[PDB]
Order: sequence, then C-alpha cells, then structure tokens
Amino acid sequence: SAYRKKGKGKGTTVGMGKSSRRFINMYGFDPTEYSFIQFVDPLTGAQIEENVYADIRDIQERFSEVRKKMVENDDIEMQALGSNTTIHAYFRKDWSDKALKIDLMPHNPLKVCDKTNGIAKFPERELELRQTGPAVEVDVKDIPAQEVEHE
Repeated sequence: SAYRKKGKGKGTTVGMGKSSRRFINMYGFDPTEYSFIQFVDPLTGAQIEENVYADIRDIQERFSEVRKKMVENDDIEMQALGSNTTIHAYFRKDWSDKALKIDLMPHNPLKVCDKTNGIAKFPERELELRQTGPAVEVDVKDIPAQEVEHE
C-alpha cells in the first residue's frame, strides 16, 4: 500500500490604495456703507461728519479742537484769523463714485460806512448771499488724498 497527497499550494492577491485628498476654501468680504456729507475747512483742512440736518452748533464744537491745535502749534499770526467764514463742503456722488467740492458762506453779510460817495455799486437790489464759486467734481481717488497704506 502507498499514497501521496502533495499540494496545499494556494496564493493571496491583496491590494490597497492610499486615500488622501487636500482641500482649500476661503472667501472674505468688506461690507462697508457710508452716506453723509464731509465737512472741511478751506483755511487749514479741518474734518467733520455733517449730514442733511447738520447743525452749526456741532461743527463749531469740534472745530474748536482744530483751531485750538492750529493756533497752539504756532505756525501763523493772522493768516487764519484774517478770514474765518467760508467753509468747504465735500459731497458724495449718488453712487459714492466721485466727490463733489462746494464751498459755502455764512448768512451774516456786512456793509461799509461812509458819508462820502457811498454808491460805488451797480443798479441792483435784493443783493443776497451769492455763489462764491463754482463746484469742483473729482473722483475721491483722483484728488490728492492720503490713501491708507496696508500694514
């Protein structure tokens, strides 16, 4: 008697795969809104936030600071004092695209006193506050503005 059972020969087919995937997502936004009139002085260059119902009481209050530093700094003597009425009003375009520059004056007109030839004016009446000058429209970026610089 005799027997031979040779074999038991099998194999294995294994196979895996690396599953690695990167991803990058980021999006910001600068939601800014501003609708008002920018007040500025022609003399030096004061700055104040005025609106449709801007009250002189306010503009005069903050103005005190500007004028204070001006005279304090000691730069002039009567350059600013010589004239203190005309104000520069900076308006903003409808779509805040361009910037309008219009100057305005107070409602306190004066007159000259003299008892000798006091009629050196043209034949007109109702002489009231007239337009001191035309308006200047220029892009906020166009005008000489100290654009903020990134840190």
